Amino acid sequence: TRTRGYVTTKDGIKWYYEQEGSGPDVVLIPDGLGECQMFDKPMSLIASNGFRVTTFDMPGMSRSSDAPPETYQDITGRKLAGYIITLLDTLDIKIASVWGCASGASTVLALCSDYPERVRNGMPHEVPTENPDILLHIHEVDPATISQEMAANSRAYSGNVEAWDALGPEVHARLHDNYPRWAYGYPRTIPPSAPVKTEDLHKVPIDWTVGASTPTKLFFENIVIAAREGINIGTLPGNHFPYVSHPEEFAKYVVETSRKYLK
Amino acid sequence: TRTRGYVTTKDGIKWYYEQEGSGPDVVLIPDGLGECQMFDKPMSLIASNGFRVTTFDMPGMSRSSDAPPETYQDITGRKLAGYIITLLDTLDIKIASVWGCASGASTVLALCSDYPERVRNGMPHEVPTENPDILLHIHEVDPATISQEMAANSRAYSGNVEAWDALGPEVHARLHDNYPRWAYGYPRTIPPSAPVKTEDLHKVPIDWTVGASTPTKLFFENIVIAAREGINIGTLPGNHFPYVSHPEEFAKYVVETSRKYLK
Ligand SMILES: C[C@H]1CCCC(=O)CCC/C=C/c2cc(O)cc(O)c2C(=O)O1
Ligand SMILES: C[C@H]1CCCC(=O)CCC/C=C/c2cc(O)cc(O)c2C(=O)O1
Repeated sequence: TRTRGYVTTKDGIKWYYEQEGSGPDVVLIPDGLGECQMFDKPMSLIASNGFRVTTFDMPGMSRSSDAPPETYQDITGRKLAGYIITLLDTLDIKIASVWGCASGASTVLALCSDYPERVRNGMPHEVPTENPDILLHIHEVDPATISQEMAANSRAYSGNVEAWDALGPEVHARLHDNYPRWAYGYPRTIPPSAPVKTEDLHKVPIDWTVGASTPTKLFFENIVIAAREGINIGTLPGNHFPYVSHPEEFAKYVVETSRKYLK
Repeated sequence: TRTRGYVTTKDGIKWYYEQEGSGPDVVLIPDGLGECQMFDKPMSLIASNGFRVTTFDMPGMSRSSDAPPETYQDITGRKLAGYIITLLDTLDIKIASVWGCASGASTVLALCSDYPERVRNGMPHEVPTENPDILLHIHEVDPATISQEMAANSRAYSGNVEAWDALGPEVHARLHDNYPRWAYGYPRTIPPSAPVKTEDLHKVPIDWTVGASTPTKLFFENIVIAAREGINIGTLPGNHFPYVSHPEEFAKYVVETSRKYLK
């Protein structure tokens, strides 16, 4: 029993969102591809443990594509956080345990830094601080090329190609269109704006993760930052999409981690 | 010119060792396989930069096989350090910049902890603190099976299969015999004895590394420990054998790092 619906916020974004369960709030912010169907399985699992779980397609992406161009251009964690806060307000969510990978992780940190009152606890996964070589010129090519290149890269970082493929043609068709939009608005601006400064990290509890199979160099700096700052740091099975590759393990982490901070 | 030969120390180890160059000492400790031909290329490079480089096959391994059984059983970093110290004494090496991967890294740390007076600076790479699942039962199967599995594992962790293969038939034939001996004496005892406590890490300069391409989880703890302790930590290209996969880059690292500490 999950709500699937739409809401147009004051910033003009026509959001597609989902919600399941009752209890303390948990918010699942997608990665840069902004496709919330990736959370379908773990959403129910988390919800079944006594939480109200909310997810949504990101601005300009997938079902939330009816949004103003600025909401998906020159993107930063802080920009996204603003939009999300507006969304939470309309959804009547006061405080939540928040998860997010990549740009979603950047968003989580922005939320913890600038909107601590709304965050129980934050769960960032693979915060981009330095892009790998595959993305260096992605914004410079045409859409068709972007979709071809990015569909491959994503599959390669999937952590489980079988599960990835298993998302289905509808999802993959949505992703096809998301790729160029993500490329033009995310990779150049997300990393330099990473909210990983000292003052961004200590207002609320944070449990940070990197993929177990992810090549060490990719998110190496996340590890060092966390360790030096005294922030809980660890790994999760898979790579960049633990929610897709390892839904069960992912759900257990969210539940167990969020549960620690409940009163 | 490169010198190659044997020396029998007072602990009964008939060591196979090589040296090249003149200047401050650099010691290259092998990984668990104990095969020093792996350093051949970088050794020349390092030596050409004004250092006297020394390397050797490890006790019981390859050409250093004529050694007491005790020297290749229940191995720990401290145990290896003792043997190395005896060797350095015989070779009249008073102080050196020391490199080591895996069990070699454990040895480096042991040297930094217990024999700081002989270490100018330590360069540990991928210190085992927790074995991956592939090693869980390695000590329990037939020698042929060990050799087969470890040959595969090693190639998989090589960071460059072509360069790995290109070590040559002589080297691989030696490795084949080393695998079972390594299995019985190293993986069970090396990790628990890792000299990674606070008390082991501050006596002499340390520059710690992990492979860029190595799956994050494998040596994740190395990074956290180093960061927590205020020790220089970074990556090197490749995986578990940077000296084989990326000899130029490896040589550069050793030279630059060691040069920081000369006076
Ligand atoms: C698209 C997704 C998987 C895309 C597959 C892929 O190329 C993974 C590279 C790891 C970096 C991702 C990333 C980098 C940025 O600068 C900005 C981002 O929004 C992302 C990001 O969202 O990762
Ligand atoms: C044999 C070498 C290349 C062996 C290739 C391999 O399986 C790499 C797994 C990473 C672990 C290495 C390791 C673990 C130990 O407990 C003791 C060790 O001596 C090693 C070690 O020396 O790694």
